[PDB]
Amino acid sequence: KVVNPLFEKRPKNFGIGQDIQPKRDLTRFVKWPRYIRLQRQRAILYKRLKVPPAINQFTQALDRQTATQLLKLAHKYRPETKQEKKQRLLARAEKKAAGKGDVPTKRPPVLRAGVNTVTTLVENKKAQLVVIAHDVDPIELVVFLPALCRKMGVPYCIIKGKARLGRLVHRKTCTTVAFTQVNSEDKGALAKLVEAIRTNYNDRYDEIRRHWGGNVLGPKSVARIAKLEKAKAKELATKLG
Amino acid sequence: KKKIRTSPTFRRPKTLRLRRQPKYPRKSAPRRNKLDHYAIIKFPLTTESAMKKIEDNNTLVFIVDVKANKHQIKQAVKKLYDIDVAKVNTLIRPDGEKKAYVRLAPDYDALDVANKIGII
Amino acid sequence: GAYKYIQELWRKKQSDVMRFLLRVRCWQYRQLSALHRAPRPTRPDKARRLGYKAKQGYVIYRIRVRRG
Amino acid sequence: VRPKVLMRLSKTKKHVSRAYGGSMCAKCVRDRIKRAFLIEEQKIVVKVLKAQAQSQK
Amino acid sequence: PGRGAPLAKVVFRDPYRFKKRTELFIAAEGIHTGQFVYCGKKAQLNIGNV
RNA sequence: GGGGCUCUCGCUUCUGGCGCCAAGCGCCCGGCCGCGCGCCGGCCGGGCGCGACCCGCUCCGGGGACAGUGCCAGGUGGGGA
RNA sequence: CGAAGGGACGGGCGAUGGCCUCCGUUGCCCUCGGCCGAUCGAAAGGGAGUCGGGUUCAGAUCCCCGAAUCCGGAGUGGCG
Ligand SMILES: [Mg+2]
Ligand SMILES: [Mg+2]
Ligand SMILES: [Mg+2]
Ligand SMILES: [Mg+2]
Ligand SMILES: [Mg+2]
Ligand SMILES: [Mg+2]
Ligand SMILES: [Mg+2]
Ligand SMILES: [Mg+2]
Ligand SMILES: [Mg+2]
Ligand SMILES: [Mg+2]
Ligand SMILES: [Zn+2]
Repeated sequence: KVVNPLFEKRPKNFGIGQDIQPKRDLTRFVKWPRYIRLQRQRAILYKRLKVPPAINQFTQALDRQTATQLLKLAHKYRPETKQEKKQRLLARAEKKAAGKGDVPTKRPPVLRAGVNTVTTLVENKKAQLVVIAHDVDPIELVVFLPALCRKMGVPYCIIKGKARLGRLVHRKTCTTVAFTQVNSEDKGALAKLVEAIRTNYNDRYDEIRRHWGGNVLGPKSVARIAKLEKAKAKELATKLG
Repeated sequence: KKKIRTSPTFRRPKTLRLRRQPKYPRKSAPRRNKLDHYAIIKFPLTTESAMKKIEDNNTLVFIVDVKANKHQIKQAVKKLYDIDVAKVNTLIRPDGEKKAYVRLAPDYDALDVANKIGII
Repeated sequence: GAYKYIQELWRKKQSDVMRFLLRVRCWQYRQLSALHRAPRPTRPDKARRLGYKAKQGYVIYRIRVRRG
Repeated sequence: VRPKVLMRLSKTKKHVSRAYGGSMCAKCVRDRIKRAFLIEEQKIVVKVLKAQAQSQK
Repeated sequence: PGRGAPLAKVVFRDPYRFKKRTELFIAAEGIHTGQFVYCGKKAQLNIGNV
């Protein structure tokens, strides 16, 4: 057609010693600072050593679909903010002398947060469900709660997120959340999750206690012990038959 | 992707540095200009080699402060004597203080300026 | 309370749960400087029975000392 | 002249009106012209002889 | 100075950005200025190559 | 004609030269025109993708539970007191 | 054994102060980047550009007179 004949492909090539290299993505090879390397080599080192089952058990958290329905239920039971607590008590304390008097008012069943609160609840069977976060960074504060909730016999679930439990108690993070009494309009939602949780945690907990974790190798190490196998496993089966 | 590291080096990224806006000044008032026009010029020289330079060379000679430069001397003579200055030469004496040979313009002459000052 | 369980777990420093944590933290603490602020106490129960509260104005520094 | 007085001179007193003038002498400018010609002309007969050697298997 | 052996100031072409890189190779006996030296596993077995 | 399973995943060796800051092929979007029948005709700008294969968990290679360090024990020790 | 560049005409998103036609600035965004080591260290090393005559009881390549020269600044253009 009528295209300009002065338009011309000049294809440069990128062999060795030829025209120089382009700006390709070097993101594997860069000099990272020593807080980034510190936390990437830390995450590799939790899968190179034998991780005991009291630390392994916070990896097999609850599935993404059925932990979402838990948070959808535990959203009506979030503790109140002070900005609703102050606005109530300007009218709730107003209703003593005008004109109720006692006003017992039936303290609503809400969530109870904190690992020191919810441990008191399970030791005397108050709890109904113990929601536990998986990535407490000093991971020794909840390493006894799957042990303790099995012996007391309440259901417990590991939930993928610490700041997602914290975002429903109006703080930054929250370690554990415990369900106690529930309203009668949605008690049936508890007898949908509890028999679906404790088949994963309580009914199989002797299985967890010998289920060691970690102890896999690098992708370079696991693929160098596949060439030595496939070199061995190409004539040793051919020797027979 | 679509971020790309086209360098092997992690450089520290630049952040938002903002100017100060303090809740109170650290000093209550700006300090007074204690080297003013009257603190530049202390006293003239009336020596036999100073009067010999007022006549033949068309220049005044003062004893100035040691802290002053040739620009402050040229402005202080211009203010509190109402005379214009061509150039200023300065030296620090072995006495310790600084002598200034201020040369006037060819418009003026120092013989009828020293009459008004009264050093003659 | 759950501070009574942390107090008994740190009395089990040779157990296979606790020797794993005391090696992965000792690796992590070796890769940092000798003067280093911690953003929170590593032992939140041992700190608070020595005078630590979770208020503003109480800070934690991690110190590395050559032994011998 | 000295290098710091070389900035108060005009432009024609510091170079020669020629490509690479003022940096190289004319003897090696004459060589680098016929190096860049004859090497790239050699890379034509290198390129054609291996492209026209497409008669075998 | 104080080493009694010549050095070869060898200028390479930088393969990643447009620059020239000079070097200070130990002079193998028989090299001369203006010849090409080749560094790498595909270099030929000649005097001066690496 | 094609595959299998190993070569091939490499493009630079007559010369004291030049080499970066993208061409090209696209997929869109704007600004007017004006086809005023839409992947669509005329002029100016801006972006993105392939060109420059895809994933991955250590920057790469060499050692390695040794060396080394901490502590204690035996020797040796006018080097020194 | 460090996240060690706070810079860059330009490009541009513009908050927009105005001889708001713009045009000097301004902040951030996209774009580019090793004086790779703070700093000190020579009145004999490196280091742009001043000489002639005259002058004082004592000063001069420094003061007078006469000839120059270098560096920096010129947006409101200083004219060719
Ligand atoms: Mg002086
Ligand atoms: Mg010339
Ligand atoms: Mg080895
Ligand atoms: Mg001895
Ligand atoms: Mg002795
Ligand atoms: Mg730098
Ligand atoms: Mg100095
Ligand atoms: Mg000097
Ligand atoms: Mg000198
Ligand atoms: Mg003398
Ligand atoms: Zn030559």
